[PDB]
Amino acid sequence: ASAAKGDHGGTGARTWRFLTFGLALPSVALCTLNSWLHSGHRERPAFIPYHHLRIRTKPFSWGDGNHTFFHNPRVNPLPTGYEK
Amino acid sequence: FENRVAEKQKLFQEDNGLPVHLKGGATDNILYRVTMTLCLGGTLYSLYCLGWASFPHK
Amino acid sequence: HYEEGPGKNIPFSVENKWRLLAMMTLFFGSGFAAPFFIVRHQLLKK
Amino acid sequence: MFINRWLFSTNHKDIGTLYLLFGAWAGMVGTALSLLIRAELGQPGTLLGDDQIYNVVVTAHAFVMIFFMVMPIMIGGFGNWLVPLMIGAPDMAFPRMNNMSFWLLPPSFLLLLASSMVEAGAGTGWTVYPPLAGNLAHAGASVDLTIFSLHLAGVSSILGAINFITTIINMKPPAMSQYQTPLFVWSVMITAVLLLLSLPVLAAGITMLLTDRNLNTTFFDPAGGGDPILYQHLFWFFGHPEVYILILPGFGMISHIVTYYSGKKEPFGYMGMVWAMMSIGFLGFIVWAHHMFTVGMDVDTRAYFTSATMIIAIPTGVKVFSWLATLHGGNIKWSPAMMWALGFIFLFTVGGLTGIVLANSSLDIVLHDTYYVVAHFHYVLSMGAVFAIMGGFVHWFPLFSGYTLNDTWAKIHFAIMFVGVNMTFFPQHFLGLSGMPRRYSDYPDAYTMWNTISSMGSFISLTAVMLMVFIIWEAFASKREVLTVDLTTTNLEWLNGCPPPYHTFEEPTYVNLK
Amino acid sequence: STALAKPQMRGLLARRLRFHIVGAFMVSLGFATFYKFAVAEKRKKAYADFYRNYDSMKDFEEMRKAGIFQSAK
Amino acid sequence: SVVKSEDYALPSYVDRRDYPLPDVAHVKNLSASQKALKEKEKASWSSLSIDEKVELYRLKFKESFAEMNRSTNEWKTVVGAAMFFIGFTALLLIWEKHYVYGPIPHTFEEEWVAKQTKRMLDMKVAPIQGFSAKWDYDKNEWKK
Amino acid sequence: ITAKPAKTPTSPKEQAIGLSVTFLSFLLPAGWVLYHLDNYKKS
Amino acid sequence: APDFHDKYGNAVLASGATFCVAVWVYMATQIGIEWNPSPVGRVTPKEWR
Amino acid sequence: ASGGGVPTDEEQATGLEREVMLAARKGQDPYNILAPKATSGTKEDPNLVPSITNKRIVGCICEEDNSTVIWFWLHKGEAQRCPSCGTHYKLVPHQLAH
Amino acid sequence: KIKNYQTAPFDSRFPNQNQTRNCWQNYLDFHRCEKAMTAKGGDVSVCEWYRRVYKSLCPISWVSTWDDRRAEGTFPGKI
Amino acid sequence: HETDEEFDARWVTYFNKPDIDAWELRKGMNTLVGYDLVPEPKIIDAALRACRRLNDFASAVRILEVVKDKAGPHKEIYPYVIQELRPTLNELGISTPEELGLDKV
Amino acid sequence: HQTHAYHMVNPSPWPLTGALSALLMTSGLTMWFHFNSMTLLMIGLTTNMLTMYQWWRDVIRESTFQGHHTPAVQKGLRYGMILFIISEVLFFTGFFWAFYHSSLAPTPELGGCWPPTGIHPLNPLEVPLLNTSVLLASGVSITWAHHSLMEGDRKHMLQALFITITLGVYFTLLQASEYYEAPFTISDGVYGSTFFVATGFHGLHVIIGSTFLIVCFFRQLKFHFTSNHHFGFEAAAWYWHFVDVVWLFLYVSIYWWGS
Amino acid sequence: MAYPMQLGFQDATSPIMEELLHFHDHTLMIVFLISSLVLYIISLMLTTKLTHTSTMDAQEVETIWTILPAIILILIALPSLRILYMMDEINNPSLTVKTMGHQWYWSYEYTDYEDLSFDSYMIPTSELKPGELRLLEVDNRVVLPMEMTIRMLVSSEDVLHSWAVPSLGLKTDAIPGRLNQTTLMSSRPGLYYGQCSEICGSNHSFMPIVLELVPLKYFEKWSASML
Ligand code: HEA
Ligand SMILES: CCCCC/C=C/C/C=C/C/C=C\C/C=C\CCCC(=O)O[C@H](COC(=O)CCCCCCCCCCCCCCCCC)COP(=O)(O)OCCN
Ligand SMILES: CCCCCC/C=C\CCCCCCCCCC(=O)O[C@H](COC(=O)CCCCCCCCCCCCCCC)COP(=O)(O)OC[C@@H](O)CO
Ligand SMILES: CCCCCCCCCCO[C@@H]1O[C@H](CO)[C@@H](O[C@H]2O[C@H](CO)[C@@H](O)[C@H](O)[C@H]2O)[C@H](O)[C@H]1O
Ligand SMILES: CCCCCCCCCCO[C@@H]1O[C@H](CO)[C@@H](O[C@H]2O[C@H](CO)[C@@H](O)[C@H](O)[C@H]2O)[C@H](O)[C@H]1O
Ligand SMILES: C[C@H](CCC(=O)O)[C@H]1CC[C@H]2[C@@H]3[C@H](O)C[C@@H]4C[C@H](O)CC[C@]4(C)[C@H]3C[C@H](O)[C@]12C
Ligand code: CUA
Ligand SMILES: [Cu+2]
Ligand SMILES: [Mg+2]
Ligand code: NA
Ligand SMILES: [Zn+2]
Repeated sequence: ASAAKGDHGGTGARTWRFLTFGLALPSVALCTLNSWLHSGHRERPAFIPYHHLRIRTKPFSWGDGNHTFFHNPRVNPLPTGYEK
Repeated sequence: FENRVAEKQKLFQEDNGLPVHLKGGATDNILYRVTMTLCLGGTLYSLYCLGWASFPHK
Repeated sequence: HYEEGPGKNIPFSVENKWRLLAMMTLFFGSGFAAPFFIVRHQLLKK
Repeated sequence: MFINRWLFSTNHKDIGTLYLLFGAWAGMVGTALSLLIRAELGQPGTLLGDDQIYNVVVTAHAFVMIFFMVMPIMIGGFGNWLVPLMIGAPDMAFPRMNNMSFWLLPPSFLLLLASSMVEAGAGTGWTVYPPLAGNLAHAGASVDLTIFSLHLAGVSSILGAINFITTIINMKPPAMSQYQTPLFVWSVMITAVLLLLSLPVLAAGITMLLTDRNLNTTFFDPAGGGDPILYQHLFWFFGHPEVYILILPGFGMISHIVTYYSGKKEPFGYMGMVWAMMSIGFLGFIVWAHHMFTVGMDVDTRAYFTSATMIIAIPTGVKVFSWLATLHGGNIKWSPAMMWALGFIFLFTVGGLTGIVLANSSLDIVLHDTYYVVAHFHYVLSMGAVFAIMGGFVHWFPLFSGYTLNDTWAKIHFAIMFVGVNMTFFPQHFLGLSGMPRRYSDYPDAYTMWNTISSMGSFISLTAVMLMVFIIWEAFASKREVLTVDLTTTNLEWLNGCPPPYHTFEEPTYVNLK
Repeated sequence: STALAKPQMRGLLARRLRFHIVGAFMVSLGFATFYKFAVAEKRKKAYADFYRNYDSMKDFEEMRKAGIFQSAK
Repeated sequence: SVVKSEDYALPSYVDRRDYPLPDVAHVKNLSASQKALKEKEKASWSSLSIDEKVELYRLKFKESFAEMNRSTNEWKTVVGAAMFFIGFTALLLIWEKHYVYGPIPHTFEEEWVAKQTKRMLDMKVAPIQGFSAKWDYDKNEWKK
Repeated sequence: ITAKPAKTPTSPKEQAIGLSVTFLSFLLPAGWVLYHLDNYKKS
Repeated sequence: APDFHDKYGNAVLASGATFCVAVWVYMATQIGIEWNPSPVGRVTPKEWR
Repeated sequence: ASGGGVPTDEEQATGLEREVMLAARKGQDPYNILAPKATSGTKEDPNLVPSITNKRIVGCICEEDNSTVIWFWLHKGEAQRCPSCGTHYKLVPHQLAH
Repeated sequence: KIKNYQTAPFDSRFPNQNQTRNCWQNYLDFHRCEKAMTAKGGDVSVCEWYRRVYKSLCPISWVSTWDDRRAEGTFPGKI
Repeated sequence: HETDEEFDARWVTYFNKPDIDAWELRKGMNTLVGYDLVPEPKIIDAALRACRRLNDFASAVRILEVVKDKAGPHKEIYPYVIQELRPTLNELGISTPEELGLDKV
Repeated sequence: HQTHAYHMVNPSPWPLTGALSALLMTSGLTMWFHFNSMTLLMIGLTTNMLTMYQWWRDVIRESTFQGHHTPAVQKGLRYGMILFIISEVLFFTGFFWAFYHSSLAPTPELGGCWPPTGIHPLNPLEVPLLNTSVLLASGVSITWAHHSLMEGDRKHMLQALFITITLGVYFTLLQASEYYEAPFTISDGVYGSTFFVATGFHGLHVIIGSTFLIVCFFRQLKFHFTSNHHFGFEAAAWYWHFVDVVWLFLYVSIYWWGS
Repeated sequence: MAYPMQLGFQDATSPIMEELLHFHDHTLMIVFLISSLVLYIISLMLTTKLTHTSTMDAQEVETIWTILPAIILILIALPSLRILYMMDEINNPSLTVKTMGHQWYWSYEYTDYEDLSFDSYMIPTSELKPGELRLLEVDNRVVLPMEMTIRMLVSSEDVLHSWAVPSLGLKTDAIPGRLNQTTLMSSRPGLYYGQCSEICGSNHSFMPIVLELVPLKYFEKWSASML
């Protein structure tokens, strides 16, 4: 592959700055727009107490032992279902 | 900012027999003592914790 | 500088053979005894 | 001055000395554990308790002998002492990081001793397989302390490996190519590469075990879609290279010892020896599932692992025959170190050949998890690694200390050990073939005779170990100072005297390119 | 008096080696005959002889009458 | 003469059969008579006495080949001492049996073994070679 | 190897002492534990 | 001059051998160790049922 | 564009690093970074071995690609010979301020 | 038609030592067939083969656990 | 490779160099005994005459010892070599190790 | 006085304090997991940080201030860093092996399918794609920083390095948000296990890499680096590329292929 | 079962075990031959005062040292792999039996026709009847038809175990969540013993396996009586 750009002559910082502001950061800005468009809360699926999920073989070493470290009440049910 | 590397070079090259970890001056000594005290004290505490945990407390 | 030469490049003294015998006895002896006392410890528990 | 020198060291010799002392102490611990094993088995019935206390002893025996005796002595001890001297380097590349590799070991050992003191210990085998090692069948802190002990030993050796590779590649005289470095230096370099690649995989596997035990992951738990067999793959991906890690520095020392006491300037077939160690190191990464022939693997997989495992015999045979060819025409000096090396060659060969028996998966179905495997590996470890260690120790003791051993005592010690280890392990072949399982605290009555003899053997080795301590004491007690050493022209490590000054090669060697 | 004859003076080690490697080989072939005959062939024959006229039902009846079975009296 | 530790970097004397001519003479310092002998050595060796020839040899070399290559009685000490310590080991095993081991299981009682042996024969344990093969089921005895 | 005579010779008697003390340092503590096994188990 | 081995070698060999054999024989035969040898040619089988 | 502000080694290197850099500019090697090139090694044309003391270890690779290196102390005074190949070496002592 | 059932025959889909998927597949197949048959008012007797095979191969505890989970609504396989 | 005759000739020439020095004498003998052979009488003869030019009686005796040693268990070799060297031994006044009692343990 | 170019290091307490910090962190984790206490762990983390700070401080003193980093010493450090990165690659390899083992042969407990029944994977085209663009962009900006430094350009080196660090922070914040928003957890069977442990160790390495870049930023501010001698920067850049490549493998394997 | 002072394998009860014995014999000869060749050559190297200490050329002899061992390995591998693929061949079983490992006992399920299952525990030493074998007898034996191809399926409901019967050449690990298959065929009636062959905790030494091999008609009646 050769991308589709095309440079080389001298070489160095100026080219990489050109790539930083002309390709890399624009790509980030575009992906940021794409992301902040498909964002903002999806409908949570019905709770089903599947035995291969919400595993508890030992209480967690924090909280009440039953909440995952970055527990999100909206989308993370407990073994007994979504919080009240 | 200004380039003060030459000043630090003079300081750390002073012929005073000090090891590099103490050559910055009195603050090195303090930070060293804090570190070693926490390590050695912590280690004694870990041994106490072992002593406690080696016997049933049911 | 540090001491150089036979008997000086070690963290233990060999200046007196009997004191050395005691230290080596404590050193190797403690290592060999430890598992027996751990077994004793485990047996005395439950 | 004491603390500066011995706790704050940046000196390869002193750090080497620390590792030798640590390894010697660990050897006493490992020896006691092995005697408890053989006391339990020395007559039919129960001596200590059921399989829990028994397998705590067995598990600790292995971890201590491997991680705290063999690796620290060969790599930390002989590696630190000899490698910089053998390449004329002023120290290791990272002399301060080197000291941390050492100091991580007493805490690692403390964590292992904690595991055995809390709850009922970790009676898991040194393999630590789930679900037995999981939080239901081994609830409580013991297994986690074992995992953490392994993490610390792993970090120590990984940083050590980085140090040795860098030192050996970067710090030779400019005229010295890698093909002008002694074979022990090669053996350490290759061992270090094996450590660098294998230990991180173990670290991943035991970390997964840690999270299964404490964070409700299910890597190895079928209830979550996990698989106990995945753990086995990750462990043995490290575990096979590990046994080559244990023996390679031994091969390196054996090459030096055999050359030296044959009065030769060089080992037979140097480039073949380098080739053999590299081939063994490489092949050592593609064979691991020979530890898993009974887990239910596909037939073609079992055919491949059978064949790949056997192939290692080729480069290994080159080394054995090259040692024999080094002896050929030698002015043989029957020193105690030479006796250790000759014992090594024969006993390593025996254990290698029983390995070949085991490589046949069909036969391994019947021999797996029996004493035949125990016999196989004690011939390569207790009569390979240990004999190479004892050989190197008696050979280089005068370099490290500046004092001589009593050669007669050292020959007596060798004789007792040789009888003891063979009486201990040879009968275990019979026990394995006739079906005695591993990790048993008691056996059906038919197995009594061989177990009795094996246990009697272990006591003979105990006597040898006690005598070894006395022999070291006698040397330091009498203080016979070294004067002259033969063959310095081809053994650079001796050329700075005995013991060498704290700082050696402050002015580097002169080697021209021609 | 008489002069001593000139003996062979060169390659004494190599000659010793040559002679004994062949002897090491000849032993191996001599032993190969032994282990094959005393162990391997003996085993083949023992199994062939055992099964040639072996009657499994008769074997079972003897065991049954001896009272060894849970499933058969 | 007297070898010093601090001479380690200097060429040294060695007696070994594969290095017959070492880097230095055994004795470098010469007395008045020994100087005269070294001068005499510059003339015909036929004029040297046997004693003078031996003295010249012993100035140059420490031990002769016959001396340096001599066999010793060391093996007796090694083998004897090894057997003593192996013997001492049996004392430890005697102690263990007396003070550590309790009784073995009742299944090793003579009568149990006799009955167990018959039951093994009744179930034809190893009937091809190993066990029952050695019993004569016709004569009701062990095969000769 | 060559070496100087011992700077501090260890006589046969002294060796007997060093050897005995060394052996006892291994044997006595382990012996004590194994002797008292029944006491530990049945308690 | 005669060394340790010249003076004591014979005695060390003789006594070591004698002691070793004597104590192993005693240990093997006199203290109730059960070796559990083969019953073949040794044990008379007895009715068990 | 334009901006400097980054010091050079010439401006800022110090200690041993600076010594090595300055010596290299003069084609000198006081810290033994380079392999010395051999002479014919005869008694008239011996390999000249610099040293800051009165003895230095020589390693002799007698023939190209020999894996075995022959090691010996070279002392101030009369040229010495490799004990394997006999090539001559002579010590040339004195000073690091060379 | 295949009567005189002895045990589950060799299945080329599952030729190796690990037979877990064989048990699983036949359990799925039986219950999928049974659902298909009860829905269209047909005969469950046509599903019998899969039933015999999974009964032969599957540990009792697996079958029991799977049955419980189907009843609970927590069976993770598609039926 | 070179014949036995050529090997011997090179070694005779080595020791026959008029101004051979002490170092070269030792180097020659210490190298020669590394080979799988007992040196021909003509080689030893040249080495002994080198000893004479170097005023070194002791080394001449030592050379005779190493000939015996290189023969190992072949007891017939040394007496043959001494036989062949007798005219040279007589000419140079070299006593054998045996004549000097140096074969005694 | 030495006449080789290698560094004889002053006797140092940091190896011992580091080793003890390891004991404290591990016994601390044990205390936390089994005896409901964070005390040992917090002490261990503290002494570990203190050890790292003073050790690397001293390396800067030894090099920038004392001149011990000759070309030969630098070359050793190059090898050291490369070998360290290799060991880290093998560490991640273990987790990728676990992931492929579980996903290529999903067990009956999962529904015999991947992703498991009841698992709703993130959309790889949303925040995970954004994260990918972010780390790739930071690889470009760090390369700009490297060239500016070699060309002697202080201001542009600082600007490019700041941009690189900002992107590292952005990734870390995006990942933290994604962790919070994820409808599955570490306890959600082998899917959750592989996802969070693999991406979690990666996230830790991003934090480590970002910290290393921040160290370089402040050293640059203090003029430590010359246009020719700046191994700390090179090492941080190599480590940063390593972190990028691991992400690319995670993205392709776990987020995309495993969705 | 093993007998006192046994040196080798238990007598073969199955054709596959017979094959393993002959293959072991083949391999062990080679093991003996190499070990002795090495011991002999070693003693040869060490028993002469003759010396040759100059540099020795290596390449010619290294050809021998690589080629000969390679040939020997092929001579082992050929029959080894033949047996491997023989064991793997399709054989059509007449019966399927499951065994589940537990701490610390085995359970058995014969569910081809009826729901037959039971637990199998070691007979405690204090309860052995005269003539019974310490640590080996069970309360409920695994009764099986002789001279018939039987499919054994092996799993666990807790930790790892391993189901082994040495005289039949059998050892299959018992892994929870996994169903491992092996085939079994006894040439003879009788009692064939094995022991748990994966470390599984406190009573690992004490959960044995006893197979009772009888004619089909006896097996059928036993099966019916066990319902
Ligand atoms: C130093 C340690 C060491 C070494 C070097 C080896 C070397 C070898 N090992 Fe071993 N092994 C262990 C330590 C070691 N092993 C341990 C600890 C275990 C079990 C771990 C556990 O379960 O806890 C184990 C387990 C193990 C198994 C698993 C058995 C089982 O668990 O069921 C197998 C089978 O493949 C095996 C085979 C081999 C082979 C083929 C070699 C070969 O590399 C040996 C090659 C050497 C020779 C063959 C001798 C020299 C060669 C010649 C003289 C030439 C002539 C020879 C021929 C033509 C064959 N080993
Ligand atoms: C941006 C990511 C950075 C992570 C930040 C969190 C701090 C932990 C430190 C990082 C180390 C990462 C690996 C450890 C594994 C577990 C953490 C995985 C990453 C993570 O943070 O996973 C979280 C769970 O964390 C949990 O359990 C909490 C677990 C915290 C305890 C630490 C675990 C013990 C560490 C063991 C490491 C040993 C390594 C040894 C290396 C030696 C090599 C030789 C996910 O949250 P959740 O609510 O389940 O799901 C989200 C639902 N909305
Ligand atoms: C939540 C976080 C907690 C976890 C703990 C980890 C925390 C993060 C630590 C971040 C790493 C910071 C490293 C800073 C190193 C600064 C010292 C330095 O960079 O030293 C440089 C040498 O490189 C050198 O040693 C390079 C050596 C250092 C490289 C090592 C960096 C990686 C370490 C990461 C630890 C791995 C953890 C693994 C997790 C499983 C100095 O040489 P130069 O730069 O050429 O200067 C000289 C010129 O000035 C002369 O003109
Ligand atoms: C040089 C400096 C280094 C040395 C540092 C030594 C400090 C030691 C003192 C700490 O002791 C505290 O005691 C608490 C109470 O006694 C404990 O809490 C624990 O104790 C209870 C039982 O678990 C619970 O109530 C708590 O939640 C639980 O965290 C816990 O061990 C610890 O915090
Ligand atoms: C596995 C390796 C170890 C195996 C070899 C051990 C060899 C034994 C060494 C001696 O050990 C001692 O034996 C004494 C008995 O001989 C014990 O005294 C015990 O018995 C005496 C006699 O009954 C009493 O007087 C004492 O009070 C009582 O402690 C004593 O405690 C114990 O130290
Ligand atoms: C003050 C300093 C001038 C360089 C010098 O000291 O000689 C300048 C040059 C580059 C600057 C940095 C870079 O431009 C990147 C950052 C840009 C942000 O807008 C402010 C902070 C930021 C981190 C700047 C802080 C400060 O103004 C810097 C560090
Ligand atoms: Cu069940 Cu071991
Ligand atoms: Cu292996
Ligand atoms: Mg197993
Ligand atoms: Na027992
Ligand atoms: Zn040379």
